[PDB]
Amino acid sequence: GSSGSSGDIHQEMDREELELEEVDLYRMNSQDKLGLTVCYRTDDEDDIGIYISEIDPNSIAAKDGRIREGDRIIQINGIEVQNREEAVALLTSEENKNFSLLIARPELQLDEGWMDDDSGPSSG
Repeated sequence: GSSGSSGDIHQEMDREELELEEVDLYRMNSQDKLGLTVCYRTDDEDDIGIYISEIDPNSIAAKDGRIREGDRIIQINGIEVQNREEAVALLTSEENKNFSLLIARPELQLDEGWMDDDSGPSSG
């Protein structure tokens, strides 16, 4: 490996409109599992893309990792994944404590809420 990262001269491959969100996690005990399954989609020769297949409500992420089901992972801790297994393998590293996974989240989004419940994230 190479321990030394101070300044990233651009490094992201997302849609020319979509947005990302760096979510950091913690594993106070290896016994803790991300609780976030991944799956493939392909259907594209340009580039597949790892996405969240399942997300446990009671998991490191669930607890913190706002991540959810249907989240397109871009990088893991700042790494560029290129395989499903890896996407998981990385999440299954007996070294990385702070798991900072990336996900593609839309901004603004159409207006279709109307739901009596504490919920409604806004930009700053």
